Amino acid sequence: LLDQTKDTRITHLLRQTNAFLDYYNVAHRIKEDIKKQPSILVGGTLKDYQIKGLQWMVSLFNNHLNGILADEMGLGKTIQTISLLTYLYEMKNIRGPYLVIVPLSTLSNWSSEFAKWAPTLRTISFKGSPNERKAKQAKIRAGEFDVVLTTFEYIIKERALLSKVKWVHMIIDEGHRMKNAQSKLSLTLNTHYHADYRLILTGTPLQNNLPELWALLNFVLPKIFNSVKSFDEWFNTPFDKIELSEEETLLVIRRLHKVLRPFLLRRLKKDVEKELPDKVEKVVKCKMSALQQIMYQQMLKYRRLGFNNQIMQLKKICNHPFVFEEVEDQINPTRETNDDIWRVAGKFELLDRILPKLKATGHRVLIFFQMTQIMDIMEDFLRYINIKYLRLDGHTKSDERSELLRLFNAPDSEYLCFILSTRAGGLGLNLQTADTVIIFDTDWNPHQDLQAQDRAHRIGQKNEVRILRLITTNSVEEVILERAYKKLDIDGKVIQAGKFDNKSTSEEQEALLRSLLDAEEERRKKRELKDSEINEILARNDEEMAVLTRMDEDRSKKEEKSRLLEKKREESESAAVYNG
Amino acid sequence: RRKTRKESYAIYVYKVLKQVHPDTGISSKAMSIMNSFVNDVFERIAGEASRLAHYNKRSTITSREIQTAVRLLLPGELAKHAVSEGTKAVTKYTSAK
Amino acid sequence: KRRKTRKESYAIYVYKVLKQVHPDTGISSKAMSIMNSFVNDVFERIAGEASRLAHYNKRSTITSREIQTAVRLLLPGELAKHAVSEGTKAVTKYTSAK
Amino acid sequence: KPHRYRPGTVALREIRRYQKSTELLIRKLPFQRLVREIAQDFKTDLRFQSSAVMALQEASEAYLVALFEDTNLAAIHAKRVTIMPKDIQLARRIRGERA
Amino acid sequence: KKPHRYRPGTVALREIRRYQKSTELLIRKLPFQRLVREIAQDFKTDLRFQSSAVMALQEASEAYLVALFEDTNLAAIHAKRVTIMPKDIQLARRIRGERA
Amino acid sequence: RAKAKTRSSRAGLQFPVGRVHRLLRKGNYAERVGAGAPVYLAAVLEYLTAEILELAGNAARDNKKTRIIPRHLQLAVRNDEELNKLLGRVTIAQGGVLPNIQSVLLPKKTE
Amino acid sequence: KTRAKAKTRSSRAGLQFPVGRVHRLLRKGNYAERVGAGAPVYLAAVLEYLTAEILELAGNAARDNKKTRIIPRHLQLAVRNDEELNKLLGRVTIAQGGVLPNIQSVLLP
Amino acid sequence: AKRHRKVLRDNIQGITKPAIRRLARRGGVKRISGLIYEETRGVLKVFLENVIRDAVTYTEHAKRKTVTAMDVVYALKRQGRTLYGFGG
Amino acid sequence: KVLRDNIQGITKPAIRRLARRGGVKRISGLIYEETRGVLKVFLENVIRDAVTYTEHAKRKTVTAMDVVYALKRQGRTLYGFGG
DNA sequence: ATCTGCAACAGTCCTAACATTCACCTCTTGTGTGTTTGTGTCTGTTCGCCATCCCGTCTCCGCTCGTCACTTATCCTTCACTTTCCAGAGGGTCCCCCCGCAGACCCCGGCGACCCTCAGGTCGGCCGACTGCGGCACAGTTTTGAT
DNA sequence: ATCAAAACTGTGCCGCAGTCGGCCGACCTGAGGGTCGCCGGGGTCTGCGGGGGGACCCTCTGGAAAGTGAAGGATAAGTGACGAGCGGAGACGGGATGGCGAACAGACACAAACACACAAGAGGTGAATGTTAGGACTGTTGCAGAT
Ligand SMILES: Nc1ncnc2c1ncn2[C@@H]1O[C@H](COP(=O)(O)OP(=O)(O)O)[C@@H](O)[C@H]1O
Repeated sequence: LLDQTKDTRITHLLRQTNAFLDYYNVAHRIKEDIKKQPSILVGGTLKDYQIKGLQWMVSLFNNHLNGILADEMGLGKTIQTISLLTYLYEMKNIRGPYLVIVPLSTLSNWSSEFAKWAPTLRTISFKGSPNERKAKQAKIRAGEFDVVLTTFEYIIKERALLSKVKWVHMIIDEGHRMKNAQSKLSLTLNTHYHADYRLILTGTPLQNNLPELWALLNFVLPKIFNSVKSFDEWFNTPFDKIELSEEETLLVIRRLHKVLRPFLLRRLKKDVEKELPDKVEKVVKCKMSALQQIMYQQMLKYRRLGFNNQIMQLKKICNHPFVFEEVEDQINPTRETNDDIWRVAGKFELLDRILPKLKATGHRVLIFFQMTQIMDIMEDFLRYINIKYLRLDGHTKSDERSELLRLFNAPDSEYLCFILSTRAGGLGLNLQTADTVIIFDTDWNPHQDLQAQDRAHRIGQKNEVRILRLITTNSVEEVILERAYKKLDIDGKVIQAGKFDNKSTSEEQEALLRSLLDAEEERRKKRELKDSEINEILARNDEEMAVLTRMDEDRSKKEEKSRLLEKKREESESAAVYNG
Repeated sequence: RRKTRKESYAIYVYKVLKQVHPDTGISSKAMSIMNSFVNDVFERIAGEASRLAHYNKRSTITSREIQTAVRLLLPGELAKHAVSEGTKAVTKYTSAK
Repeated sequence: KRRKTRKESYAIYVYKVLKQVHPDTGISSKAMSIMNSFVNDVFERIAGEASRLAHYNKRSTITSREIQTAVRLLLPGELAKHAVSEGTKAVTKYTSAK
Repeated sequence: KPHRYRPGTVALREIRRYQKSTELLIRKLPFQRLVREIAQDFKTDLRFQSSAVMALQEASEAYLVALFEDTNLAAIHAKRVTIMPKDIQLARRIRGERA
Repeated sequence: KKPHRYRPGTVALREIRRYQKSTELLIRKLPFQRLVREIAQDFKTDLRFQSSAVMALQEASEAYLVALFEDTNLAAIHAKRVTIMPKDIQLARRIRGERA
Repeated sequence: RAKAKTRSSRAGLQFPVGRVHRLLRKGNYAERVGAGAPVYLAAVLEYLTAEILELAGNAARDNKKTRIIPRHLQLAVRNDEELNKLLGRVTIAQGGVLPNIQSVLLPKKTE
Repeated sequence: KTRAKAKTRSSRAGLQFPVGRVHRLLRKGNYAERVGAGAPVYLAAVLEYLTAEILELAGNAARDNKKTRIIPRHLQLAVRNDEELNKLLGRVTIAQGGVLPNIQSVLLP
Repeated sequence: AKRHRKVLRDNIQGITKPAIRRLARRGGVKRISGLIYEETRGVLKVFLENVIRDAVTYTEHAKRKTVTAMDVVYALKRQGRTLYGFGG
Repeated sequence: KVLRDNIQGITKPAIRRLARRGGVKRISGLIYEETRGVLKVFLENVIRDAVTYTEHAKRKTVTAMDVVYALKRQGRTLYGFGG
């Protein structure tokens, strides 16, 4: 019950930023609110929740604290930030200088939204070519600047520029790169000479980590270093199923909620705009194939039980074998593509079942990958079958990335499926027209969730997003799946924290946290391959049932080489017995 | 008076010669060449074994140090068959009595 | 609290002889590492030559005279002349003056 | 009108600036990829330290510098200026690294 | 008649054949011994010499000079010649590392 | 059991006579390490370090710096001739070469 | 009884080189502090291999020269014609040894 | 197709043409042929093979997987080419 | 005769016989004097090291093992004159 | 052959990696004191070998004359490397996300030094006597160089 | 295409040098046992390298083109190599004074290993704390090249 103790500590060390220049008793010690939006916020108006967040951030400036906006994707973060800046211009009259840091994939949109919502403010961009930047350097040493856009790399590359300026208020963006404490940008921001205030701005809280340490317990508020650098482990030790996690450390969870009420703010998309219809998170499961079978453990039995850190190598055989391409020549030395040689991975039989029949229904399909050699092999097959697709990677140099949205989003675009990488794009796909997502392998993070789901969950789609997820029988990819998903449902606590991080009907963290504990109790209650079943759970309605059964009746008069190649026979037991 | 003994590898060189060619004789000058050759390769291999001893912070020359010194000093095919003869001799020495 | 295990180099002695021969000169760290390897290299050469002479005379003791002969075999010319002079001076000073 | 040097002067100013400086002249990441390739030709599991890759880079760059000096001596001695493969083969035979 | 004066070069080739067939020493023993006793007289006065020591020096220095003339012939074929010259010996001792 | 001068301070040296004695004594260079052996060898090592640092300090002054770098040791070692003969196999790291171009490659006076 | 003192260490491994003499040299040569047990056996096997290889190659070369006795000329031809032995003994000159019959190709007309 | 590592540039070619040319300019060379580049890549390949073979022999003796600074310095010390700086 | 012709006792045809063993087909006129200088420097080095060992052992006879140890530390090993 | 060109070489804040010095914390570790062998030291005797002579011998260096095929210097042609320029792209940083591995400390049994006797393997000088080899003659084959 | 020197074979037989019982001398490996130091080992804390990928910023390489200086071949005068002959001279195998220093044989001291306690020199670490080298701005001119 260290809540009163840390509130006495914030009662002590609140006036650090004041003099130098209950948990409500720091964030609600002053009561001054302005609800009407400022004057020069031209080009539209706010919603109600944007006004409420504006009110909270004015309260943050009045409380002289370093706050965090952490609301959801598609809720106007940039416009709330520029509303804060034009309030601090107009009413607070300090009128500068305002550092902002955004990613390079967003700075065009940020400088564009400066033109709509605040034309009177003086804004400076930063880009390549120091030949261009030398004039802006001499301009910004002169003092005529309020809003200074920049990006991550120009912080360290303009260390001298930012050293020779005394700021007032910075507001940075994209917190999931700030999520590392010993990062180079985080170390330069520690040795930055922080002026007064800073705000992270993330659509995503804690993801594949311990709780919200990196920023919200060390970086953003500098008292929380000297208070909770030791109790990080003591309040992360909840995570041993009934007595620890549910009986006694429910109070530890509630103390985390109580200490993460005043500093944060989080609103939900279904609660205000709700323009997204739905999401249908379905999963299936594949099985092993020829080299992936019981033969594969002999490969580990004579390499290890040899390629280093085999967990990276074990994922290659469950995505698709002969990415090595040394054993491809042991099956197909002529390197000519044909049936049941590409199709010797178990997910790929499911592909040439499902993909021609969603082609029979006409859904626009986002196909995700890690490990871009799998993307190359999928390219080779998807030219072997000749059905239309497009590719995006990390090598597209952003020009064809910005261009390719029109090539995919033509109103009669006969490109239906669409290859992607999960990491790729950097929240810059900005797509809405596709309506089915299938996924080969799963990341270590739920940022695959809160990005690649949101590539169709954003504004502009009215279909029913049917998500599928692939996994084989008894692979290591299963323990990636269960490990990441169920031991990183810790973000469920923060997505429940948001609903009282908002206007806070105070029954939330008891009653609807128990409704969250419905999920926390059917975690392991859910513990302990069909054509018609998968064909139903891909479909939507009865005229898709009609065309799938019509495909069934068309291949009923026909029979449908076999379904999956096996360990042919002696080549598999001769493959990896001569290597090592 | 009785002269102090000069000890060398003469009869051992001559014995290997009578294994590999039963009719050939060796000279005296060539016997001294083979003697100095054996002293030379012994000084090389035991010097390298002692360098491996002092590098690995260890105080005991073992068969592993003699094998690593052989792999370093002798090249190529000679290194391979020398390690072969060594493993054969040490396993026959430990095994049989 | 791990107490990084001591590796004992000749760094402070190179620095002290440097502050004798040039009273106001500093030494870069990689140059200190080079002089460290130089002192270990010359020490291993001279000790190895005294080892070979201890074997060759059928004796079992490294003395001042075996180090003197190792100096005269490894060091060329003027360096060997002055190093033999320095050594004989230092040993007669060490033996005579206590 | 264009101020083009007569051929040779760029070579002489390059010779002076690279004898005056002391950096490493081969790019670190392709040299490291070469070293890890050649180590993969022996024992397929290995690992390096950054000081070991820089050790091999110091050794190979100083070796090639000494070899190119002796190649330039052989190519001067053949009444030429252009060094050639027979000059490299002569330096590495008279030195005795090949035969 | 005409006395058979050989074409110049063929006598050099037959000497190359007979001195790569034979194996004796080529510097005569007493002149080489007086040389060695001079160069030892540079350092110490009353020295003495086993015949094994003098013949050890003779085997060593003749092997050194035969190796030097092999590498000198490599350099003087490299300069598109046959005749060896003093620049060839100085070049061979410069590449090998004995001079500079 | 009075006060104890170190053996280096007795011998009038700077290099650690006891450390050179134990390095000889544990390196297995002979059975018996003498008494004059570490004193004589530490004097030789002090002389060689004195000569290197003397010449490197002169070249450090001549490039107008007050700090001795590997380039400075490379120039000192390869510009003393007896050190060129002794250290003739050694590669010094970050060394560089002596700046020295042949006279055939230099241009003519006629143009 | 006095137990049957026999079976020298060269007899057990099937070596001809004196393993006791190699072990005495490894001890009193001050190489390391304490010589092992498999060490002189391994080392005498290596030296027996090298002497067997060289006397094999010289006895091939005495047959070629029609002479039933190995001479230093024969050891020179054997060592310097085997490539790996040349690269092993490349620093080493052999007394009364001669050189190889090797004329440069561009000298002969 | 385009999936192969056969359609990719091999790794000895990363010792680039101006890098060899710069090494030769430090060496004193005024004018270089066009075949020096290939010959020097062969020479560098053989030299690194010898040094890395001796360093991996040291490493596999010491029962470890990590080639270190001292292992390469010891391989260079018995190569002949002694190196200073990177270890005692 | 009078220590004039010591190195001159390395005769012109003996230098020619060494050069014929080396493979040389045709010889200049200053090869002779340069080879005399080369031989003298090499023997100065070897006899300096052999006299250093002989002084060290407190004896007055430069023997074959002293020459072999001098040549061995020179870098040129000598087989056949002592174990 | 003056003029334009241009790139290396100096002044001068500026910031920051990086020596540099307390400082004091261990904390190793070199030093003082005391037996204990034992390895070197001086003497002291002999004999194996090295220097020093002659000494005939004889073949090999040294000079000298002829002669010519090689070195070297012009001169021309040909082409291959150099320098500049524009564009793109891979090195250089950073970041992700997890694992695994070397290094650094603790008990504990495996083994190699340690004496101590024992016998037989190796060595060395003669002695036997044995065949491999040269050393100055004495015939038949195969390269060289002019008609 | 035929004569001419000459070097490799073939023969004889002789000087010496390996070689082989041998015989016997002597010293030094073998083993069977006592005992303790070393190293493998199985376990925790800690920091860095691996392995698939992303994002972004630039200097550095790369392809190509115009040009011109070096490489190289063809010729031709120059001459310093080689080859043969022949008259002395120093090297060489033989043999013997003569003396000297190198190699063994013995007693005995100092000198060095070993063990023991300690405190004082030496190694890590922040930590200011400078502070002195790189990173550019102005500015000057020393060396190379188009008219
Ligand atoms: N009050 C508003 N009125 C009109 N458009 C808005 C408003 N708030 C947000 N938007 C839209 O949201 C987009 C940017 O939202 P953003 O700040 O990126 O929020 P998120 O990060 O949650 O997507 C803009 O294109 C803008 O058109």
